[PDB]
Amino acid sequence: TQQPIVTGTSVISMKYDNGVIIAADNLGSYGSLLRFNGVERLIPVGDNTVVGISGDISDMQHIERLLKDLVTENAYDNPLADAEEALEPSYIFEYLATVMYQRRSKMNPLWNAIIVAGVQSNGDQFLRYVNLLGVTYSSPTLATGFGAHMANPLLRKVVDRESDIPKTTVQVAEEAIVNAMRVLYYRDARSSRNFSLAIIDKNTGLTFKKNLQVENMKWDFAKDIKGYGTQKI
Amino acid sequence: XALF
Amino acid sequence: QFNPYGDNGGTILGIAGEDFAVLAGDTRNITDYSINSRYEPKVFDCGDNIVMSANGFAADGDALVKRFKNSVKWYHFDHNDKKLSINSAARNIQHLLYGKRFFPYYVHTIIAGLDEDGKGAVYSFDPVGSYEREQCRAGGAAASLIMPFLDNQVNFKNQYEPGTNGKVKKPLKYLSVEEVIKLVRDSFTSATERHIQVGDGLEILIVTKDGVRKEFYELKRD
Amino acid sequence: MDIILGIRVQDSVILASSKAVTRGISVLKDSDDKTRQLSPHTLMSFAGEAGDTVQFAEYIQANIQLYSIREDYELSPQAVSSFVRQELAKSIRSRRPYQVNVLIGGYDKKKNKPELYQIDYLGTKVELPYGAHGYSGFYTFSLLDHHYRPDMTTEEGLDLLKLCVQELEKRMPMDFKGVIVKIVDKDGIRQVDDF
Amino acid sequence: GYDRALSIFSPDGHIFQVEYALEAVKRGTCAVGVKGKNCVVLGCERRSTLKLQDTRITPSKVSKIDSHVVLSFSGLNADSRILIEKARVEAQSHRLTLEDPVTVEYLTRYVAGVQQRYTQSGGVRPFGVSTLIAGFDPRDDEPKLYQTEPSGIYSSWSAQTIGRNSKTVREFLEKNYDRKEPPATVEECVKLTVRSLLEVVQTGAKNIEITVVKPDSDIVALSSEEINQYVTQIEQEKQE
Amino acid sequence: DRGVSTFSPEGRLFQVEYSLEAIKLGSTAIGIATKEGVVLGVEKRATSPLLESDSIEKIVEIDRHIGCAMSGLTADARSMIEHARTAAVTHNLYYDEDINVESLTQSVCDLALRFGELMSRPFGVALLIAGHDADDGYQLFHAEPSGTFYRYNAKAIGSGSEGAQAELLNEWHSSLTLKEAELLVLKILKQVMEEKLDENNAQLSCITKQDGFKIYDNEKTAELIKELKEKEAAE
Amino acid sequence: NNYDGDTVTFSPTGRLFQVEYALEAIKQGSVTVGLRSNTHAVLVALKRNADELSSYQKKIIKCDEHMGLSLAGLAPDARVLSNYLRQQCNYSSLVFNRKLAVERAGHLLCDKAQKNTQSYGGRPYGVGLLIIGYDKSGAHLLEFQPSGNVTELYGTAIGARSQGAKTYLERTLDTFIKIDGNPDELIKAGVEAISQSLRDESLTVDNLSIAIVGKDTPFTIYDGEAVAKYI
Amino acid sequence: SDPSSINGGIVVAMTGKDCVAIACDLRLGSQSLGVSNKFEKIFHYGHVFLGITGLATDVTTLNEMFRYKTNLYKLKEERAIEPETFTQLVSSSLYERRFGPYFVGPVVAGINSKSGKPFIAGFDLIGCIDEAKDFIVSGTASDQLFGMCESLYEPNLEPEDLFETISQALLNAADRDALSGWGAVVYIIKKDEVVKRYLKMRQD
Amino acid sequence: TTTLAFRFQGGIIVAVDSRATAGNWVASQTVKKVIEINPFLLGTMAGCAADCQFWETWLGSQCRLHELREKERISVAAASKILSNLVYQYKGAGLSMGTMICGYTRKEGPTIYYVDSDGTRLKGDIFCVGSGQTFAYGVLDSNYKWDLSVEDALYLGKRSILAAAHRDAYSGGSVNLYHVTEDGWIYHGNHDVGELFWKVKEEEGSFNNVIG
Amino acid sequence: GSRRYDSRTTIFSPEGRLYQVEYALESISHAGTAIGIMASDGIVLAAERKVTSTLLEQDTSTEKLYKLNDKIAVAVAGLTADAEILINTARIHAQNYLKTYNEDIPVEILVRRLSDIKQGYTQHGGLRPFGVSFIYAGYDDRYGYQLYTSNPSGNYTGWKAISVGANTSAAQTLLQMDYKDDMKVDDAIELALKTLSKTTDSSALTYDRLEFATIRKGANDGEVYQKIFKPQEIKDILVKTGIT
Ligand SMILES: [Mg+2]
Ligand SMILES: [Mg+2]
Ligand SMILES: [Mg+2]
Ligand SMILES: [Mg+2]
Repeated sequence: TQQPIVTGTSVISMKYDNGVIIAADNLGSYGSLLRFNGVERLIPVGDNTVVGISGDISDMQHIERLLKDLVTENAYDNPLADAEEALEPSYIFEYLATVMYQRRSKMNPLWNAIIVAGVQSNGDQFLRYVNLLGVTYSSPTLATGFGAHMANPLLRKVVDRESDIPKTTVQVAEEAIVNAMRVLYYRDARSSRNFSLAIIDKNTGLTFKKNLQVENMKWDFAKDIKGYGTQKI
Repeated sequence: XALF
Repeated sequence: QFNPYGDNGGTILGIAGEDFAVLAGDTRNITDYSINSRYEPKVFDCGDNIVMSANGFAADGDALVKRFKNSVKWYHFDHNDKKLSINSAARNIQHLLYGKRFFPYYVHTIIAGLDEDGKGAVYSFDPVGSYEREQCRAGGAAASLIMPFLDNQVNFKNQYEPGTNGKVKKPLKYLSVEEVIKLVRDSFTSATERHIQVGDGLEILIVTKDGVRKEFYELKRD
Repeated sequence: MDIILGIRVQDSVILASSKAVTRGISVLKDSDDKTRQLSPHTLMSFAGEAGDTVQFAEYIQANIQLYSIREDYELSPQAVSSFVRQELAKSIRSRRPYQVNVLIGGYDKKKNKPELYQIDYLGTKVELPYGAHGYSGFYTFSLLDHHYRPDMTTEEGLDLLKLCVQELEKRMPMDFKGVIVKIVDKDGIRQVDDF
Repeated sequence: GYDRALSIFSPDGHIFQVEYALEAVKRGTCAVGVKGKNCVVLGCERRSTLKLQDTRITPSKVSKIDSHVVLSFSGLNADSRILIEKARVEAQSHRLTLEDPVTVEYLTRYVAGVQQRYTQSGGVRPFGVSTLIAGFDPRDDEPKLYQTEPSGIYSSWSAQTIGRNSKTVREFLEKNYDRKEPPATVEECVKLTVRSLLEVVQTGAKNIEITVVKPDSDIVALSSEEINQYVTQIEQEKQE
Repeated sequence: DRGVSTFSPEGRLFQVEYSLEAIKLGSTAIGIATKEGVVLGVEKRATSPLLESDSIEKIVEIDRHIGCAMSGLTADARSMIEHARTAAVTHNLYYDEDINVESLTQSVCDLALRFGELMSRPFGVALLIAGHDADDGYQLFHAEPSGTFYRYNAKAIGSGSEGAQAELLNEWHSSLTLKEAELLVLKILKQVMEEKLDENNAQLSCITKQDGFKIYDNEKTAELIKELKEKEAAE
Repeated sequence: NNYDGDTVTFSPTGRLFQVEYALEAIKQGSVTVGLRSNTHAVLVALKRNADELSSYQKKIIKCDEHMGLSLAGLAPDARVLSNYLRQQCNYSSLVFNRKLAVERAGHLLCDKAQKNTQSYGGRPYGVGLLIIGYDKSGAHLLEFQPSGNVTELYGTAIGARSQGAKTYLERTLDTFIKIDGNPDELIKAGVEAISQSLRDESLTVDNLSIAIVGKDTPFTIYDGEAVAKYI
Repeated sequence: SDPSSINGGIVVAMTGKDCVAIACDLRLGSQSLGVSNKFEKIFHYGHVFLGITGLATDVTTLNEMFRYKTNLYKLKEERAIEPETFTQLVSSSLYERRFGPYFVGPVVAGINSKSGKPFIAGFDLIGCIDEAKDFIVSGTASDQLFGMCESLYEPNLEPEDLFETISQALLNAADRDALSGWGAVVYIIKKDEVVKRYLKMRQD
Repeated sequence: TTTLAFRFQGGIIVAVDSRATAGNWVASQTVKKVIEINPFLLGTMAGCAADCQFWETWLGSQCRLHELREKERISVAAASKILSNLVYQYKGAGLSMGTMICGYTRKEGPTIYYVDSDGTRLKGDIFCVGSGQTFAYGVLDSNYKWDLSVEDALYLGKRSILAAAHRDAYSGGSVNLYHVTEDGWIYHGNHDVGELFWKVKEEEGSFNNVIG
Repeated sequence: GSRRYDSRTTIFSPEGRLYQVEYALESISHAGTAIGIMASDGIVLAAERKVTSTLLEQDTSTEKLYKLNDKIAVAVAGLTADAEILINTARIHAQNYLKTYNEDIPVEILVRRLSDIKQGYTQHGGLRPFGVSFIYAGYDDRYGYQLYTSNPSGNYTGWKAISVGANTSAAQTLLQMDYKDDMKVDDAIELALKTLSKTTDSSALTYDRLEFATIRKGANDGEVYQKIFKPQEIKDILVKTGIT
């Protein structure tokens, strides 16, 4: 039995024609206090997988260490560690999914929601979700926390089903992700303006973007809003 | 609860 | 306080014919009022002509299917590649479920296939391992909507022969695979209309002596 | 399980135990014998939580019988009661205690004296001229205080016991379906079939 | 814990520790079991190099396992107490779970199973004891007589002897005991048991113990005078 | 001394090889498999005439569809039978079906090598496990203390094994009836036994799909013995 | 001599005699042959019988859909080791959704056998194994020895008179390695290889045992009338 | 469901001139129901006396335990245990059950055979020693006993006078407590004689 | 649930309903509540479905192991006690079982043992167990005599379940009948309450409370 | 491994004897003789101290005779250290029995349990047996006065008079000669001392080389008293019988 202390909010992601995109802000909240501002919640594993984690940050740092150790262990007695026997997104996910469920079954969960985004060796997009309960699911768009309520609706207007994935380019997909991050900044009280974004493409590989900012924000209309009903001044 |  | 259970919604349906059996289930996965996936299969081919679904809390459902699939694998190793009969699978699943009697798998399990006489078989389980063979069973969120419709249409309950003064019952008979799929599709469209956790897509697994065939149908996405 | 009584007289111990076994709003049985013979001259009646009562009584019976075989010798009622008390005294601080109250009626062959012991589930032992467990005592103790004499015969004891059962049948809320009466004396244990 | 495999196979296929446990039995005082038509009698030798004994308190050779079953033995005395204790516990445990006393076969099968377990368990040596187990099954009037030995094998006998000079008394019983017509009465059965011990014992004074078991938990041990009467009667008939 | 689980220079476990010598000293047990059933027969070999031979239990039921005969240190077989019976019933509980004869034999053989420095020594007994199942039909297995089991059409174990096995080699064919097999076990037992064969010092049994595993009465075997003697004198 | 009482003792020349005696048990065992191309890997095993009334001892065991082995020596030890492999293959699938690499399979067997050669009380495994499999890096063949030494090979053979088959494969190396996309021809080469280890006896229908795994072929064993094709 | 006040009862101990007194009531009940009027709460191991109030099962259990321990003490030491030593033994034994205690209020009383000094002591349920020159009280009417002892007691009382003071303290305290009474016993202890008296008191 | 079994001149009658409920949801109308342990032993099931079904099939395995080991069919007393000693080990864990072990042996004769999950084990001639036990008792007791015929006894057991099936909301579906004799148990069919009620109402003239 | 250095204490000889028990008995045969004699109105325990030194503190010494409870005592023959281990166990067992049943332990029960412990060391554990033989002298209300002996094998037997330790062969012959059933305690005291005086390996039997004890009903009315004799009391009883 836990309670989360230092937390990270929404992780959002989607598939596009050649790969996957994933994003998450750089905030580490301490309840209502916006305590830490330099927190990286996207963690790459190899050159073909990015694990995005929300929820308790101490448990996130534990998971980082596990993934870091997994890369080391895979390299042992493995001449093809950087080739055929390299870590796949599906291997990394299933490992985490096993751990999450084992921990919930021992009534001592890792208080997280995790999205494993990556590209398989055969070029297939991988995008799957797992959380503190050991619940897993996959979809063309996946999001945690407020992202589930506000990002998914926006991202699903681009990729509403499987057949929309080949029609969606990396430019369109990234634009939707960046737009979703702005909406979350407007409406999620435990979000920050600064965020990271990662693209795993089957051709161009892993592109990790740091220190992005929400921009092109609409605030001007606020000046006209006066009072809460009758008040004219 | 159960199924009786 | 940490609550180890959750409700992933959805509903499943198993019907047994004379020389076949179907196990259907919607592909929608939810938590609370949010959709997680519009296509997340929960009806699985486990080998030896056994299809299985464990609806309810998806984590416990996946864990159970995963363990049964593994149970089939070891049954082959330990008993000279002997085919696991549907009745033997059912008893095996009871022990899996009851094994966690004091921390249950929160799932309504249904399996389907053929018995050792080549006839259609559906077995249904409660969360803690009580099981029973039936011609007909709906499970999950919309079970209460679908099941009485099945009683009426599959087992011809409350239907009497016209003009016999309610004395002669409508005779029982096996349904064709075509007629069964019609009842499945109508059951799921009706459940989709009146249940918020049911929709998106319908996936049916049909089991005959030839093997396991699949069929998919769209459902309303609201 | 509800009514168990015990009366020690001049030359014997008399145990009366209700026959009713009730679960919910149903009397499942009306001929239940709430007693076990621990040894030829030692009898134990019992009452309390369902399941625990019989499980405890039989466990004690087995242990006393084992002792009898090993030593080819019958333990005294005082020795048996002490053994039973210690078991209950261990039990009360267990993970799940035996919720069983007992009366041990025995005839000591060495002393040529009857002996009645009352032991509750906590392991609280007392030797008495007359005893009861549960709500029975609240009627029978005052009645026996008045009518009991130490030099009574077995027949006088049975009439005194009839007087208790009548009072219980008059003023008790529950129907306990009468009692099985057993007498413990120098000649061993025997049951009164017509009560 | 001490793990050593003490009981092990030798090149010729023998377990010497089990066979040496039989030698301990062969050293032990003679014990004999004879079953009649409606009774079983257990006779036991007591060596007479021990005077100044207190027979009131000295452990008796025949032990009650339950009110209906008895166990005599030959071999190491200390070892026998362990088997008897285990048997007595199992007898009460059987009454507790089955709500019925043990059969003589069941009790024998248990005791033999214990003896066997010590022939292939690490850190332990076999029991230097062979037993004769006799009695009557609950609500049954057919006499039962079984024998066990250190190896763990057990079997039923019409009559049998174990211990020192047991081959001599077995020789006697083999020609004197008729299968078609066993000792019809208690007296006949006791006499044949005493006769068989008199081939080996020495004197019929305080050297012979006799215990008679009858149906429905009817067990009684004979006193010196009662046994001496059989000894006196047999010797007078012998001089012929 | 030396380790219990030690290899000899030839590449064999000393204790396993020595246990096989103990089995050669054991009483003869013969099994014959046919398409109508499997027959199991044993030499009782009472050490003395006072011993009640009907108490000698060297043929044993494991389940309704599986039987077992033994030879060697027969006391060692009790825990093996106990394991076999539990394995058979446990499998029925988990899978609502009869357990395969081979799977049962494999479960028993897994105990065999669970010894060392687990139990202190190998078993000193060989088992003939006979049974029937729907898949492979009537089967006869020979389970040794080495942990190895061979399936056999016919097999003899015990003191007169090599002589009886050579006889079974000639006599066995694939079209044997159950009655022919019963007589063949009696015939070969009578040849290798020390004392003269009769209904009291030899026991027969069989397992059929229909009636399951059955130990024969002394009255039934006595008639088969009489039938056997008449047929040998008839030519 | 004085240094062969247990596995924990070194000889003066630095030898482990109990391990060498375990190795001897393999030499007494019936011959089994392993070989592979780039697409498939094949096991061929000569089964042995007690007599004409007995069955033929099964030499080949399946470990997963993509892996399995053949044995030579103590069969119960092979059962223990093959069961361990089954569990490790199965652990890899359930936890990582990943087919166990044949090379890791060998490393795991090496380390399990090793622990039994350095500790008091235990004993070395008395069996040699030939593990074949098809994983993400193509076809593989391993030779396991109970000393702990595991060796990846193109082809090999273990058991009695295995030198005859091993010499043949050493000559045939350049031929059979290029039998790609042709199962029956790779088996034929294996059956011809094991034939070089035969004396007085020949390959019959219930004597020969063949197994194969490859690119679009799950690990499958052929016995009885299914191997009559290759005689 | 308060273990210390289910059965009821009281013990009181006093010192006098070259003597000690210990007294207890005889009641054993189950809350309102009086069950036994013969239940003595004072025991002795050699010349050392121990009174125990509280939960009756523990009173009996501890008596049996201290008999057990003092018997082994005597065999090994080849002498009877003294009050000062026994007091430490009681304290040790009670604190051994610190987080699952015996629900008792023991009271040691006796005269040291070597020095001849009168000794009394009291304990809480987890073994905290309460030594006192004057008096020790325990049980369901401890408040009443404290009041009676504090007013009635005076130092250096003779055995015959001490008897009257301790008896009157116990009786009048017991009469103001519902769960105490039903008879009483008083031990007067001198260097080498001990007198035991049963008191007449109201039986309600 | 409603289950009964009573002892009489001609052996033992055992009767049960076939309804299974999850709260007010009728989950099944076709549940087997009688377990066939062996040709001479029966067991009835009431309470938690899984607990009863799992532990009584387990009981059957323990009875099979008994007759293998002892070369003799297990007594009804011994069989019931294996079950009662099992549930007693789980006492407080939350098992919910109300069972009746019914059978015939030579030494005992026809015997019925009530065994429940709080460890109670009772030998007796008549028992009714389940949510509708009181309704079954009402009809059974008022019409019970020792000298009932096999025909009348079978009907009374059936009629008692029907009475409970009618009044108790958590009982119904169909009646399953068994008769236990010296030769073993005999199945006397599945009787749907849907048809049985009207058949009984018409022929018997009872159930006047209902609109005919 | 360690197998090389294992003596295997719990095994049989080819003749079916327990090596270590036989050798422990050989050890005990060199120990100072201890005699127990049971009379109708009490029991005598007499024991010879092992070659005493003149500077040994005799009065505050305990080598042979130990008290188990108020009703039971033992005479030791063998390793004293071993005996004390067994004595403390026996003392605890007697108190467990009293605690459980509120009755003093019957003599045989205590003897059996202590003998069962010794048996355990001969059958399992791989440890050496206790090199100790006891003579138990005690009373209970069932059998009255009782004498027992136990040895390293764990086998115990009851006696009217018995010797353990050195020269038991000679000592048992002398006891068998002069013992009779209607004997009194005071007569048994004389027999015990006379027997030691003849079987002793010393030149002359003196008070400083003896331990002595009686268990009489010589207390006031129906109760048993244990008397472990003081040095001066042994000196007096030795003069009173005319040995010195
Ligand atoms: Mg919607
Ligand atoms: Mg009380
Ligand atoms: Mg008062
Ligand atoms: Mg009052």
